Amino acid sequence: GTILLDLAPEDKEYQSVEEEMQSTIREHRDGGNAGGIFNRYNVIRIQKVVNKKLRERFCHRQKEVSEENHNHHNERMLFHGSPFINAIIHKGFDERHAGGMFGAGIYFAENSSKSNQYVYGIGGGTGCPTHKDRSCYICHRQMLFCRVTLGKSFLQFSTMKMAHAPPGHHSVIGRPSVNGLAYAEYVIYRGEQAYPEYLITYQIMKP
Ligand SMILES: Cn1ncnc1[C@H]1c2n[nH]c(=O)c3cc(F)cc(c23)N[C@@H]1c1ccc(F)cc1
Ligand SMILES: [Zn+2]
Repeated sequence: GTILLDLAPEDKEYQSVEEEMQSTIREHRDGGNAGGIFNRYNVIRIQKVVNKKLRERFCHRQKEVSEENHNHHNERMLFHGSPFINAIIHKGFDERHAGGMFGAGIYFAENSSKSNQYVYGIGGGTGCPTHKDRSCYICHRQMLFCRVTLGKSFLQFSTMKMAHAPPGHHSVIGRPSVNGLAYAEYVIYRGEQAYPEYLITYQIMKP
């Protein structure tokens, strides 16, 4: 099954992942309601996720997408927050579990703070299980930093609800715009198009 390999804080790989997590924090339109109020995280640990079966499905799909995109799979490393991270690291992403702006897909953010708004559910739900606080500064949260095969992407500023990527395409990118999205989002419609590469355990920090 799945093996988690702990990254040391002195490793350049650990440092690269933390830097991407910290530097992509942005100012949210809800004032912190969903994800909590913070300017930085406290990273507890970063683990590499190893799953032979998930890797095989991912690599198989990556080759199909590369062939349909002029031999370029076009991967991006993107964040994913979910109260179901334990199932994802064992079973992978599953599009069958997909109100989304781009329809029935699997969603990722390039801004870690956007994925953080989803760690405890839509709008943060009732927050951490122990204290029922969306802004809990004690409980450890988890998010994934994933390899996402975008292939030939379809870029949009406004909502476009679909069941699958458009013909010939492999993903949908929602870009920010005035009167549109605040931050980008990336959507795939096949679970095998993402690999949950890193598992980050963290706390948000009180300003
Ligand atoms: C609530 N939910 N369930 C599965 N995926 C999600 C959300 C989501 N989860 N996780 C992320 O990191 C994320 C990063 C984004 F840029 C954008 C996202 C998400 N939108 C998703 C969304 C929001 C409302 C909705 F009705 C359906 C889907
Ligand atoms: Zn708590």
